Parts: sequence; structure tokens; C-alpha cells
Amino acid sequence: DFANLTPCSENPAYLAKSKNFLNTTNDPNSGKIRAERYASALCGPEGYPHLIVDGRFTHAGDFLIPSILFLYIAGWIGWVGRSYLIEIRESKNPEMQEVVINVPLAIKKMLGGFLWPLAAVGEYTSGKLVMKDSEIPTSPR
Amino acid sequence: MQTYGNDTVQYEWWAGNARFADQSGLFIAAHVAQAALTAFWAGAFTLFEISRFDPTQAMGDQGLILLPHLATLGWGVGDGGQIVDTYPYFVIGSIHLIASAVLGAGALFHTLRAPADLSTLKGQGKKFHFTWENPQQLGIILGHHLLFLGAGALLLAGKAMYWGGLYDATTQTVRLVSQPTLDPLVIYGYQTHFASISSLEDLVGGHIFVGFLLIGGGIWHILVPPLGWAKKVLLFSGEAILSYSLGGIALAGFVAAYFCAVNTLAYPPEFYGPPLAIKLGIFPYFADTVELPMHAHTSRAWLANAHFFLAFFFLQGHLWHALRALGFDFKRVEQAFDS
Amino acid sequence: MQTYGNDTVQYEWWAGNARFADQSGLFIAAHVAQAALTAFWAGAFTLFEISRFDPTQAMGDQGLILLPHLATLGWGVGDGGQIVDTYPYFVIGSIHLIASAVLGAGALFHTLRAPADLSTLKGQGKKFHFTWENPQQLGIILGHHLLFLGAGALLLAGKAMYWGGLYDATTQTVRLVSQPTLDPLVIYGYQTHFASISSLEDLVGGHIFVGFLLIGGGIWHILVPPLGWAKKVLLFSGEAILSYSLGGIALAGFVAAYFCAVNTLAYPPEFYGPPLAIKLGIFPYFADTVELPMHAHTSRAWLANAHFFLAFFFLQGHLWHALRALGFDFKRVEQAFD
Amino acid sequence: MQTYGNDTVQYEWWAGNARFADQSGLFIAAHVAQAALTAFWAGAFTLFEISRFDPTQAMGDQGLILLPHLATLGWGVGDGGQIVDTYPYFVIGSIHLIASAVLGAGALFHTLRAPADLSTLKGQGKKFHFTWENPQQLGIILGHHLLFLGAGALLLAGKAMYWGGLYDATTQTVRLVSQPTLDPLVIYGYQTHFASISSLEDLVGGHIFVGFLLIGGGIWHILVPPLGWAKKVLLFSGEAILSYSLGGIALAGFVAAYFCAVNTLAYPPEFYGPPLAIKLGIFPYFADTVELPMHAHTSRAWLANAHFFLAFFFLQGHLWHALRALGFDF
Ligand code: CLA
Ligand code: CLA
Ligand code: CLA
Ligand code: CLA
Ligand code: CLA
Ligand SMILES: CC1=C(/C=C/C(C)=C/C=C/C(C)=C/C=C/C=C(C)/C=C/C=C(C)/C=C/C2=C(C)CCCC2(C)C)C(C)(C)CCC1
Repeated sequence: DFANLTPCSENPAYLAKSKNFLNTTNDPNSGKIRAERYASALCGPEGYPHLIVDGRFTHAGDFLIPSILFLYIAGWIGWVGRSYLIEIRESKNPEMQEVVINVPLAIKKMLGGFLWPLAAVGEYTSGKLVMKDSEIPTSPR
Repeated sequence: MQTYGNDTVQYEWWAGNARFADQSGLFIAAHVAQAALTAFWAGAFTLFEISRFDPTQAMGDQGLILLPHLATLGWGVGDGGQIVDTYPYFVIGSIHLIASAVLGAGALFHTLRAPADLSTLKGQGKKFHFTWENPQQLGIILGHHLLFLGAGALLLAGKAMYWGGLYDATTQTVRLVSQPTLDPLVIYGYQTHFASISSLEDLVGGHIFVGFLLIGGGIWHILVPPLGWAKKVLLFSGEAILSYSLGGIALAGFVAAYFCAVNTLAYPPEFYGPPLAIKLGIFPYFADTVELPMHAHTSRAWLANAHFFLAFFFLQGHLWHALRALGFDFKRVEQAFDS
Repeated sequence: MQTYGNDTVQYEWWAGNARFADQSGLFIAAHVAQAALTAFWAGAFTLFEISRFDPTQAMGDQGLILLPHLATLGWGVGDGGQIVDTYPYFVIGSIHLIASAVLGAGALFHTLRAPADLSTLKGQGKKFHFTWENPQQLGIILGHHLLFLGAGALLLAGKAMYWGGLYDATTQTVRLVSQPTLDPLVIYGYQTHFASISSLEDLVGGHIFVGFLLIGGGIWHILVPPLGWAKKVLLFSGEAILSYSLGGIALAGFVAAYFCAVNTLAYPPEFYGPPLAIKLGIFPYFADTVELPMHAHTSRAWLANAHFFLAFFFLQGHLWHALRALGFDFKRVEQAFD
Repeated sequence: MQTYGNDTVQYEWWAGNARFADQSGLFIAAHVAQAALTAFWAGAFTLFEISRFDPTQAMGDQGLILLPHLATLGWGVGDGGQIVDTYPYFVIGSIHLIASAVLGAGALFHTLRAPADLSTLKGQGKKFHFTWENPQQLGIILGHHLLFLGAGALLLAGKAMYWGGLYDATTQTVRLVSQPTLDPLVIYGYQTHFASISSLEDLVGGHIFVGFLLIGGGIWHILVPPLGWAKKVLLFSGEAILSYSLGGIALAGFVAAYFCAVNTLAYPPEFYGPPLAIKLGIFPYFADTVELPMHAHTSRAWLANAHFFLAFFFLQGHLWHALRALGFDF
């Protein structure tokens, strides 16, 4: 319920501080736009937006929409980095392709990473994502 | 089902529904369970939102979609467009939910007890065994389904004329219609202004004219097989007939999304809300005219903006299967970008 | 039971109740002990409720569910509905405690003294032996039980017509139903508004029509066994007969949950509580009309919401057992994901 | 007794009373020693409670276990409150002490003079020999024992209206019940509301119908042998016949435990104690509603709570014998 978190539209600490919001960019109304945007959040006793991350879809834009947007991009960086590393491993000189990146091969993989979650599920089902424990270098216990 | 020549396509778990496309008995079992799940949603979510219904507020602003559908048919509505009876919504929400249990049983019957292929069965199930490359069998299936869609449209015309009465959004009351239109010229004139008809006596007469057309169309498809010109120009594969269905129901989705947002007759404003402005941004979306705050989207902005995306992603689903039916391997995209 | 592929399968202690499905003597001993435990609950919780009963408040809000059923019969009130005599409540719970000791006697008799299989007995013990492949013996068991259920429904209408009468809520007094219902057109029309009944005279003639029907089906199943109409369409396995009874009692439990939410005559409002609007959330439930203090749900809401969850899980247990009887081993689902 | 899977078991010192279960002479000697200790407990603890009896105080607070039973029969009671005379209570316990010495004399008589098996001797003495597998003499023993309990209930009928009167808790100057409520319909409906009694004519009339049934069935078991249907369903063994009586005594003990705490007419709170209530839970026990002065429990509390635990341990003691008679386990 967050009884100790008043909304920022009815928070007197935020209302006395939103009129003195500074401009972060060259726009002279940057502090006014931030005052209207942060009014919909939940504020504490010091009039700053406290974010709720527990899983409520009312506060889905606090963490879940950052979570969905991050994991897509971070999955994209990991998947095209993994797929480039697999492709250059089959070449004559796999070592030199890491310090001297085959840039046309890199752009080909990086634009193909928009369908990484469908490619990750399919490669997990095919067994080419996860290696078996018998086929991996192992410490001597 | 498109196999690309390979007779032994195994299919993974994400494409696991493609495994029974050549199996007639399992084709029934998944589709009957779909109708079990469809009638369960018509039953449970009628009973879900009749518990959430507040009779003092308008049901459009509450965010309810199934009670305005039954209220437009003329159940539970008094003389002022309000809701006074919670019982006919409870009966219809119970009748759909019990019929979902009969369908949910018959799907488990066709999964377990009935054979996977109906060619093995002897009796009437051998006549029900359909193959995808048999056009004469598919028109019998199509003609019988056109009979029930024609009987459904005549039942709605029957419900308005005799078995009760429809709602009149102009006079804000439930009105029993009498003697609808019979001239074919006004229905032919309704191709232009289809979304602004504003007349019960032409809506029912249009449903009479399409009810007689679908039943007469189902007579022709049962009695007469495909002639041969349709076999030359249309494909008769498993994914090809699904492609025509996904394309056909995407066009019906786009019409019903547009008809929900601008028409006031079949979607009255005291049951649903104000007629939506056709906005467009990075996607087309029908926005609220009155713009009720706190993310309201008053129950016509949920019907119209879901039946556009579900029509768009069936238009994408029609394009996925028609490309598969015509012979595109879809792995040739990956070899196009290979070195 | 099922015997998947091969026979002589064994069951662990968490599934040990399935070992005596083929044993006729232990099948009696488990079921009679269930009736012993059921009649013990019908007797001891009649005594538990009357020790906790206070006549100052209403009948429904105190959390007593058994004594409203006897008060509906007319065995708790003489006038007003205040429940002034607890003597007919004491004779019922003492009889059910006596009958539970009788049913506790024969249940422990059939698991220690009588043989575990009745096929080794001679005389009348051979005639009581049954197996899950003989429809003629199963028709004998079903026909005799249907005679008892038909006599049970006739004894309610017989008591309502000649031995005191039922409690009628629209007049708030017990009355005689000496003029019964004998026209089956009104019973056939009662398929729709069964739970909106407001006639005690139409209800008693329903149980007359029910009780004359289940003795008609009781007589029919004795002298005529199941035949080729019923053998080809219904499986006769050990779990198959259980599966039909599981969904059969779940269908009865769903009606009894709905009949305990909107009825005012067979569930009077001063005995059980006010009638409930049918709500639905994550799961369906019957919420209270008014919120009683310290969230004490009324006995009508305690009966209807518990019988709904019992009938849902008995439908799910019917689905577990009908799948197990037909041949689904519940391991093909995981093998398709490979 | 039921030998566990063999013919003869050499029982140890701990289970020493299982050794004589097939011996007829020691069966008589041990059982009349139990009756000697029962008559000693009826006799010595009658006089023990007289020596600790103050008539000024309430009789229920002093833990009188045998005095309120003798006050119920009416041996010298007072209508003005406290019981007047003491010598009727003295002579009853003195008679039981005499009979305990007589029964204790028969305990040593059949121990030493008589053999362990009553078949070596003869001359109208072999008729007093029983075998657990023989039904005929066990019906003779059961028929003769029911004749005394039929006469024992008839002795209360002789006491109520030919040899005295019965103390009535309502009138308080006896009742002298001459013609009781001899209704078969009343006693048939009294199977359920037996917790409270409103008239002692139902008690005297109930003892008429019990005693005529007991002397009716007592002379019936004498004439005929046990039937084959009773032989079929009931095991005729030493531990089996013990299990049948241990079930019935534990059934009688649970009724006697319940009847103590709830009855006010034949158990009057003038000299027994105020009534109690059943406290369910982990230990179902009867707790006093009345407040005793310094950490005490009344006589009705002591009778009801002991007989509930004694019938419960007889119920568990019956389960040890009935499972052994059926050979199921241990
Ligand atoms: C509307 C929902 C729906 C419906 C009604 C069906 C119906 C069907 N699917 Mg299915 N499925 C669905 C959703 C659905 N699917 C989704 C969401 C997935 C992806 C997770 C799949 C993936 C899938 C697989 C992997 C396969 C099926 C197959 C089947 C059939 C299994 C029963 C059968 O023929 O017995 C006879 C079946 C067998 C002898 C072998 C299959 C064994 C079990 C019963 C498969 C059940 C998987 C189950 C449906 C997955 C649940 C997904 C979801 C509902 C939670 C049935 C006709 C199977 C099939 O056609 O094989 C012939 C098949 O192998 N399904
Ligand atoms: C009329 C009732 C009925 C009958 C006679 C059977 C009979 C049987 N079923 Mg069962 N089944 C049914 C209904 C029934 N079931 C229901 C309603 C369910 C749904 C949950 C199932 C689900 C089911 C499963 C999942 C399995 C069976 C199994 C079994 C067998 C052994 C059961 C056993 O040993 O119990 C053992 C009992 C326990 C270990 C105790 C568990 C207690 C849980 C926690 C529930 C406790 C009650 C809960 C707190 C609610 C209280 C309600 C309140 C009002 C008091 C036996 C043939 C087994 C079988 O056939 O395969 C071998 C098996 O695996 N059944
Ligand atoms: C409503 C309660 C109910 C009732 C009426 C019964 C009824 C039956 N159970 Mg039981 N059971 C129940 C609940 C119930 N159970 C629950 C919830 C469990 C899970 C803990 C089981 C698990 C269970 C097992 C494991 C076994 C039974 C068996 C027995 C039958 C004979 C017992 C006997 O004489 O042993 C005679 C037994 C033998 C000669 C050898 C089997 C050895 C096992 C370990 C003996 C277990 C018996 C035990 C006392 C039964 C109750 C279990 C538990 C409630 C204490 C009897 C008809 C037995 C059976 O099927 O007979 C073959 C048996 O094996 N049941
Ligand atoms: C009608 C009553 C009755 C009869 C005549 C018998 C007769 C028999 N039982 Mg017994 N039994 C009964 C009731 C009865 N039992 C009860 C009440 C119990 C539950 C406790 C059992 C449980 C039982 C067991 C567990 C055993 C028998 C065995 C025996 C045999 C020998 C007993 C022996 O040597 O005593 C010797 C007695 C003692 C050594 C005394 C026990 C020591 C306790 C702790 C003394 C204190 C008792 C108590 C706390 C005092 C409370 C005083 C208070 C009331 C004021 C004999 C055939 C034995 C048998 O057959 O072997 C397999 C055997 O082991 N029975
Ligand atoms: C109510 C109390 C009571 C009664 C009256 C009985 C009665 C009997 N017991 Mg005893 N006993 C009791 C409780 C009782 N017991 C308890 C609680 C224990 C367990 C500690 C025993 C353990 C016990 C044993 C070990 C045996 C007896 C035996 C005897 C019988 C033969 C005595 C005899 O003839 O002497 C003269 C003795 C003989 C002719 C030979 C018998 C063998 C020995 C010497 C008996 C003496 C054992 C013991 C000291 C007796 C007193 C036990 C206890 C009271 C101190 C006698 C009828 C015997 C029996 O069952 O007879 C076969 C037997 O061997 N008792
Ligand atoms: C084929 C298949 C499948 C599918 C299936 C499904 C998914 C279906 C569903 C089904 C269903 C889903 C059905 C239905 C049912 C229902 C129910 C079960 C319900 C219940 C309830 C009732 C019956 C009642 C109610 C009520 C009323 C009406 C009135 C008021 C009161 C109450 C509430 C009581 C799967 C995938 C799995 C697998 C494979 C095969």
C-alpha cells in the first residue's frame, strides 16, 4: 500500500522543491518537464521519487520496462559476441580475428542479433548452446 | 502441412503443434479444446466481470467488455439504458461455461480414446477422416461450417424479431424489431457506409441477407465439390488453407476493430463509451474521445485496439504460412547473408 | 486398477490404498470404515456444535453447519425460529455415534477376521465377491445401492408428508405437505429455476419423483445386468468405475454448492445466513452479503465455498483417474518435449 | 489363552498370569482373590472415609468415594441436610470386610487344596471344569452369572419397595418407589437422553426391565448350548473371551465416566459434588466448575476422570488382547 510513500502530486516536500528544479539540458524548461514527469511517482518525506520494484504493473515502468529493455540489449551484445566467437573459431587463424576484428563479419552478426531470444531458445534445444561436462577442460579437483 | 519434400520432418517442441496436422483425430482434439477454451473465456469472464460490475457507474468506464455485448443484445437493461438484472448475464455466463466442460471432455476423448488417425476407425469416423489434398472432403467440412454460421446469423435475427428484442441506442431502450428490410439494394448500398448504419431494422435485415447467403453457400459447398478453377489458382495444402483462414480472419479483425470504434448502433455509448477518434502514431490506435485519466481506456478502446493488433499479427501470421505454403524454406534467409 | 502394460505392480505407502482394488474383503473394510468415519463426524460434530451453540445470536453466524440441516427438517424449532429445544439434536448425534461404532465394528471385522478376498469364502461370502470385470455383479451392487438411495429420498418426502413436515421459510413454521406434487410437467420445467424454488410442496413431490425413480432404476439394475449398449461405451476397470463416481459426485457437489448460495427455502436465511451473490476472482467463490464482525463467515458461505472446492478437486481427481483408466501414464507429456 | 503360533508357551516372570490361563483350579483361585481385594476395597475404604468424614463440611469436598453411593441407596439419610447416622455406613463396610476374608479364604483354598486342573478329582467336582474350546460349560457359567445379576437388579427392587426406600433428590425424604413407570416405550426411547434423569420411577422401572432381561437371558443360556452362528463369528478362545468382556467393561467404564459428571438426580450434588464439563483437547478430562478451597478435586471429578482413564486403558488393553486373539500382530 506504501502508507509512508505519498504520491509526489500530493507530497508537500516535492511540491516546494519542484519549483526550483534545475535545467539539465539547453532547454530552459527542462526542470519544468522533470517536475511534471516525476509527479506521477511515489515520493518519500524528502520529496524525491522512490521507485517500486516488487513486480506491480502500476510501477512496471520503474523496473520491469527497464528490465525488458536492458535484457534485450544485453542479450543482443552477448549473443552476437558469442556467435562471432564461434564463427571465427573455425577459421585458419582464430587468434588474429579477435585483436583484428573481421568487421564485415561483425556487422553481419550484430544486425542479426535482433532475433537473439528466438535463436537462443533454438540453440538451447539443438544442444549447441550448452556443452556437456565431459567435453570441457576441467580442474584436477 | 508443408514438408519441403522431406517425408520425415520430426518438428521440435516449439513447433510441436505441427505434428498432428496430418492426423485427423488429433486435429479434432486440439480444435475442440480451443472451442473449450474459447467458451470457457466466454463463461468465466462473464462471471468474472459481473462480480466486478458496479451498477451505479457506467460499465464502459469500469473496463468490462462482455456485459456490454449482452446488454446490446438486450439482456438486463431497463427503460433508461441502465443495468437492473444481474441474472441473464449469470445464466449465459453459466451456459457457456458448462458447454466448455462438455467441449473440454470431448477434446480429452479425441485425445485419448479416439484414434490419432480417423482412417483406422470403422463406422462414421472413417467418413470424418479428412486429408488435406482431398478438395471434395474439404468442401463438405466447409459447407457444414457455413450452415452453422448461417444458422447463427439467423438466430440473431430470430432473437431480435421473435425471441426477445435488441437494444435501440437512439431511443435508449430495448426494442423488439418488426419486419426488417427485404430489398437487396439497401444492403448493396451498405458497402459504403457500413460503419454508420444506425438502424436496427437494417442490421437485422442485413443479418437475414447474410444468414440466407451463408446457408445457401453451405448448401452449394456440401452438394457441389470444387470445380477445378479454384484448384488451379488456390493451393490445397494444410498450411495453405490455414493461410486463407488467417488472411480472412485478419480482414474480419480489421473491420471489427474499425466497427467497434466509430459505430454507435451496435456499440452504444452508454454501454461502451464515446466513439473513438482514429489516431495513428508509430502504430494505428483508436484513442479515447473523452480521455478518462489514470489509464482508463473505457472498454471500447480495449476492444478496438486489441482487435487491430490481433488482426495485424494474424496478417503477419497469414504471411508466415502463405510463404510456407508457396514453398519458401525460411532458412534461405540465413544462407542469403552467409559468405 | 490400471496395470500399465504388465501386471503384478506394487504400490508404496503414499499410494498404499490402491493395493486392495482387486481384494473384495479389504474393499468392504475400507469403505465401511469411511462410513464409520463419516457417521462419527455426523455424530460427534453434532455434539461439538450443540456444546458451542448459543441461542442469543442468529443460527448462521456462529459457525454451526450441522444443526441448520436438522432445523430445516423441523427438528430444532417449534415456533419463531429461535431454536428452543436441543433434545432432538441430541438423539441424532447419539444415533450416529452408535451407528459409527456399528460401522466401526464391521469394518475392522472385514480386515482382520473376514478374509481379504471373498473368493475363498463359501455360502453367502461367495455371492458377495466381486471383481472389476463382471458387469452382472456390478449391476447387483449398483441396483441395491440405488434402492437405498431411493428409499432415502422417499423417507425425506415421507417424513414431510406424514411424519411432521418440513420447515417452510415463507410462513416460518413447520407444516404438512399432505397434498403432494404428482404432475411431472412442473418437475421437467424445474431444470432452469431449480435453485430459485419457492415452494415446499413442489420440492417434496420432486423427492417423491426422485425416490420413485431410483427404486425404478434400482429394480432395473438388479434383474437386468449391464449389456452391449453399456459395455462398449463405458470402461469397466477398477479406476473406471471410480472415475464415473468421482465426476458423478463432483457434479452433485457443484449443484450443492450452487444450491447453498441462492436458495431461501431448503436453506432458510434465519438458519444458514443471507443468500450470497455469485462472485468470481482468481477462483470462483460465494462472498457474504454483509461483512460480519471479526470476518466470521456465515454457515451458508462456509458450506458453499467448501463444497465448491471439494467438487472442483474431485473433478480434478476424476480427470486424474479417467486418464489413468484409459491408458495415459502421465509421462508421455515429458517425452514429447525431447 | 491364544498361544501365538504354537501349542504351549513357557511364559516368563513378567507375564506370569499367562501361565495359569489353561489351568481351571488356578483360574478360580486368582479370580476370587480379585473379588477378595474388591470386597476389601469396598470394606476398608468405607471405614477409611468415615474416619476422615466431617459432617459440618460439604461431603463432596472431602473425596468420599463410597459414602455418597451409600447415601444414594438410603441407608440412614437425613432430610434436613447432612446425613445423620453413621452406623449403617459402618455395618456395610464391616460386612464387606467379613466377605473379603471369606473370599480371601477361598483364594488360598483353590490355590493349594485344589489342583491346577479340575479333572483329577471327581464326585460332583468335575462338573466345575471348563475348557475354552468347549461351549457347553461356558454357557453354564454365563447363565449362572446372569442369574445373580438378574437377582442383583431384583435385590434393588426388593430394597426399594419391600425392604426400604430410595433417596430422591427432589423431595429429599426418600421416595419409596412402589409402582414405577413400567413403560416399554419410555425405556426404548431412553437410549439417547440418558445423561439426565428427571424421575427415579424410570430408574426403578428400568432396573425391573434390566433384571427381568438378565434373569430371562440367564435361564436361557443355562438351557441351551451356544449356537453355531455365535461360534462362527466369535472366537472361542481364552484371550478372545477376555477381549469380549474387556470391550464391554470399557464400554461400561466410558458410560460410567460420563454418567458421573452429568447426572444430578441419582448423583445428587448435596453429597457427591457439583456437575462438570468435558474439556476436549490433547487430554480429554472432566474439569470442575466449582472452585475447591485449596487445590482439590471433588468426588464426582475423581470418579469421572479415573473411570475415563481406566476405560481408555481397558480399551487399549482390549486391543492388545483382540489383536492377539485374531493372531494379527505381536
Ligand atoms: C490451445 C492449446 C493446445 C492444444 C489444445 C494442443 C493440442 C495438442 N498438442 Mg500441443 N502445444 C501447445 C498448445 C496446445 N496443444 C503449446 C503452447 C505448445 C508449446 C509448449 C505445444 C507443443 C506440443 C508438443 C511438443 C506436441 C503437442 C502435441 C499435441 C497433442 C497432444 C495430445 C495428443 O495428441 O495425444 C497423443 C500424443 C502423443 C502420443 C504424444 C504427445 C504427448 C503429450 C500428450 C504432448 C502434450 C504436450 C502439451 C500439449 C504441452 C502443453 C503446452 C501448454 C498447453 C501448456 C494435442 C492434439 C503433440 C503431438 O501432436 O504429437 C502427436 C506433440 O508432440 N503439443
Ligand atoms: C472418492 C475419492 C477417491 C478415491 C477412492 C481415490 C482412490 C485412490 N487414488 Mg485418488 N484422487 C481423487 C479421488 C479419489 N481417489 C482426488 C479428489 C484427487 C485429486 C487431488 C485424486 C488424485 C490422485 C492422485 C494424484 C493419485 C491418486 C491415487 C489414489 C490411490 C491411492 C490413494 C492413497 O494411497 O492415498 C494416499 C493419501 C495420502 C498420502 C494423504 C494425502 C493427504 C493430502 C495432503 C490431502 C489432505 C486433505 C486436504 C488438507 C484438504 C482437507 C479438506 C477438509 C474439508 C478436511 C487410490 C486408488 C494414486 C494413484 O491412483 O496412482 C498410484 C495417485 O498417485 N489419486
Ligand atoms: C480413511 C482411511 C483409510 C482406511 C479406511 C484404510 C483402509 C485400508 N488400508 Mg490404508 N491408508 C490410508 C487410509 C486408509 N486406509 C492412508 C491415508 C495411507 C497412507 C499413509 C494408507 C496406506 C496404506 C498402506 C500402505 C496399506 C493400506 C492398507 C489398508 C487395508 C488393510 C490394512 C490391514 O489390515 O493391513 C494388512 C496389511 C498387510 C497384511 C501387509 C501390508 C503392510 C502395510 C504396511 C500395512 C499397513 C496397514 C495400515 C495399518 C493401514 C493404515 C495406514 C495408515 C493410515 C496408518 C485397509 C482396508 C494395506 C493394503 O492395501 O492391504 C494389502 C496396506 O498395505 N493402506
Ligand atoms: C480384564 C483385564 C485383563 C486381564 C484379565 C489380563 C490378562 C492378561 N494380560 Mg493384559 N491387558 C489389560 C487387561 C487385562 N489383561 C490391560 C489393562 C492392558 C493395558 C495396560 C493389557 C495389556 C497387556 C500386555 C501389554 C500384556 C498382557 C498380558 C497379559 C497376561 C499376563 C498378565 C500378567 O502377568 O500381569 C503381570 C502384571 C504386571 C507385571 C504389572 C504391570 C506393571 C505396571 C506398571 C503396574 C502399575 C499399573 C498402574 C500404573 C497402577 C495404577 C494404579 C491406579 C489405578 C490406582 C494375561 C493373559 C501379557 C501377555 O499376554 O504377554 C504377551 C502382556 O505382555 N496384557
Ligand atoms: C491380583 C493379583 C494376582 C493374583 C491373585 C495372581 C494369581 C496367581 N498367580 Mg500371579 N502375578 C501377579 C498377580 C497376581 N497373580 C503379578 C502382577 C505378577 C507379575 C509380577 C504375577 C506373576 C506370577 C508368576 C510368575 C506366576 C504367578 C502364578 C500365580 C497362580 C498360582 C499361585 C499358586 O498356586 O501358588 C503356588 C505356586 C505354584 C503351585 C506354582 C506356580 C509357580 C510360582 C511358584 C508361583 C509364584 C509366583 C509369584 C511369587 C506369585 C506372586 C506374584 C505377585 C503377587 C507377587 C495364582 C493363581 C503362577 C501361575 O500362573 O501358575 C501356573 C506363575 O508362575 N504369578
Ligand atoms: C486436448 C489437450 C489439451 C487441451 C485441453 C484444454 C486446455 C481444455 C480445457 C478444458 C476446460 C477448461 C474445460 C472446462 C471446464 C470447466 C470447469 C471444470 C468449470 C467448473 C465449474 C463449474 C462446472 C460450475 C460452475 C458454477 C456455475 C456454472 C454456477 C455458479 C456456481 C458454480 C461456480 C459452481 C492439452 C493442451 C492440455 C494437452 C493435449 C490435449
